[PDB]
Amino acid sequence: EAQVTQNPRYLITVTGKKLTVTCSQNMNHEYMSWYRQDPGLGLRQIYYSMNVEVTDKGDVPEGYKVSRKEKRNFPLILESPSPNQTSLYFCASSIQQGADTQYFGPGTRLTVLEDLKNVFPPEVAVFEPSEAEISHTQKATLVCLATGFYPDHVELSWWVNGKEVHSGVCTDPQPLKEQPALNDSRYALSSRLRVSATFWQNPRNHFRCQVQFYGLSENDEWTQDRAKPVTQIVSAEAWGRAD
Amino acid sequence: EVEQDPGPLSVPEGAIVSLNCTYSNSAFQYFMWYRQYSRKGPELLMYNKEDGRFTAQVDKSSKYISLFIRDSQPSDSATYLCAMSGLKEDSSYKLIFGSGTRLLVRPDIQNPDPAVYQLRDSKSSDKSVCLFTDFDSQTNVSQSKDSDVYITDKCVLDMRSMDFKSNSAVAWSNKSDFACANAFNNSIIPEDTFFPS
Repeated sequence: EAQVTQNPRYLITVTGKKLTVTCSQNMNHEYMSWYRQDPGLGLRQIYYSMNVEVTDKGDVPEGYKVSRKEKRNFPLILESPSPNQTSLYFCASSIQQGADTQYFGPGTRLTVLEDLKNVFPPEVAVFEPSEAEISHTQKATLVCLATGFYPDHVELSWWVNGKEVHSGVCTDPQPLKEQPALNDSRYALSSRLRVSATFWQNPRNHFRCQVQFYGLSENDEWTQDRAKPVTQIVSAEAWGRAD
Repeated sequence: EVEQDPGPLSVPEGAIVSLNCTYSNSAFQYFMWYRQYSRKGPELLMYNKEDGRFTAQVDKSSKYISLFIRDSQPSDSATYLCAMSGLKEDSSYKLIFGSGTRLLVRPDIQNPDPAVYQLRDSKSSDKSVCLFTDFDSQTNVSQSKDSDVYITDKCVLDMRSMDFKSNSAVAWSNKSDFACANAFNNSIIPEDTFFPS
């Protein structure tokens, strides 16, 4: 038991500008592999490496190269990213090429755009529980909405009195498009947190819907009027109410 | 090459589910199942015969692989991927994955109390949302197909320490004519759905 890490986990790039994604594992495994996953196609292998200084094309290598100078690392290199390389990439490692467990990294979501003009961070709002729900059910549901973001590179979480909560939460599995009539529609995503009425009723309890957005980096050039859409957290909050 | 049905397969909690794949290569001799939640990394489930609620089986003559999940739970909801390869005695034996089947296990809602509630923004704005909640898992939430109204699909939350699960969907819009009364007019919702005043 250890693990496979990939860096970065999220990345936006313009078409044609070279990037590399690292994959690293500390288990001294000889075999490492890169796949992409796309709707309808499942995992497709891009390239694999049976050991140090051994690499081999997989089923969909075009547009990718790799290297294997050491056992620990197996980077994926895209010399000239194209839009159809927009995808979710998984690195995996195993003691040997098959007939053995493969351990997968957490995934790297890469979006390759014609330019970066349509990148925007979310705005976040918390909607407080209905007094009608409280009286009908003795429970209280808060709703969080993250709106206006693009691309769909977000992680939403809830924090109650400064600690993350998972019980009584459910977040949409995918966002929806806010302006699906326009190109590169910004997206929206909703989540619910439900607590007991007693808990919502206490004005000392503090509830925060936190959205981590992964956007442009320090180095990315930005020339639009508005603030650069860098990686950032955007939150909204509510306090309990006796009401 | 591996053929696997994408689903989604929807079943009620407590049902037995069967997931399967078919393959064409007779050298395949190792067979495992991987389970992938949301967009997270696949993780080995079975490579065995039985393991509690799980039984993996293979018929090499039929080239047909199956995973059975007894007493299925909403927590089983995931994509299941069959993986397979030749022996290590083989010249090449690269593991390959089928393209996965998505399974949804529908929560058993013991005491439905379907209602549509209006929630207001904490910050103020005149902004609100409409929350349809507490309906049974038979209920489908439709996308209204109006470009200026947004409706999420149903999502199940679990209040572990109350032994309580509930479904909900959210709708919101800026259209001046939007109201919780009409928000889910495009869906078929229980006649007893509560619309507070």
